[PDB]
Amino acid sequence: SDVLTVSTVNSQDQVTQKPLRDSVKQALKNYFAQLNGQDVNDLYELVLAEVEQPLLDMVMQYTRGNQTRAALMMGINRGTLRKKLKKYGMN
Amino acid sequence: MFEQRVNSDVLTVSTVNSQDQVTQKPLRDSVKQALKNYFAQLNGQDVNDLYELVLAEVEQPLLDMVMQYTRGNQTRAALMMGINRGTLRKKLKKYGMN
DNA sequence: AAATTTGGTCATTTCTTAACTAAATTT
DNA sequence: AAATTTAGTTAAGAAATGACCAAATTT
Repeated sequence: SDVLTVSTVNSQDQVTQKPLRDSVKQALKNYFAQLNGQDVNDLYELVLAEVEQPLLDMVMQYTRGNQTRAALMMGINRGTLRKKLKKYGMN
Repeated sequence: MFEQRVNSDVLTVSTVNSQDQVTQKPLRDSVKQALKNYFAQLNGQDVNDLYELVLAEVEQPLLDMVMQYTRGNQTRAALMMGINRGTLRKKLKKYGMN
């Protein structure tokens, strides 16, 4: 049912799959703890940068550098994909 | 002075290591693993939406966790997320968060 | 009873897009 | 040498934005 997931180990050394979203939650839950109450700023543009980069990396690995195929595979116009690569200096 | 915290470490999930020692790793890495695993299952099946797919998995939690923080306050949420109040509303409607 | 937030339109921008190139590159 | 990819242009369609406001609410 659930396609984007990550392996997790438990007390009894049983590896078991968990939805990526569950990690994203934890990641923040922690981030908020760290902050006492220091107003947050561009949390979106932060999380994006944190997700886009792994994603771009992987499809530009799975398509072995093929931007034309990479774009197709993600559903975004090639030119957009170029903009993002440029945006993290992945070109 | 203050020690450096690289953007990688600003958002982190905890993991057990080789020596059964708990430690934070960047969120990036969870995202990598999730795709590395997602491809492995794919086996030549073709993909088209992978961005939206990823985005939807990530946005839900963010909206979710921010709205708990601001205790339902949209004006606050959208401000600390750094987006328009109107789009935050749009996204929230999209993910059935009402 | 003030102050804030919600919800909702509206105009301007800014971003994404397909549709086309000619060049470089893979096949 | 033909087919595919790249690195661009364009235009035009879509998404995001701040600025409003009137109502609902929270202080």
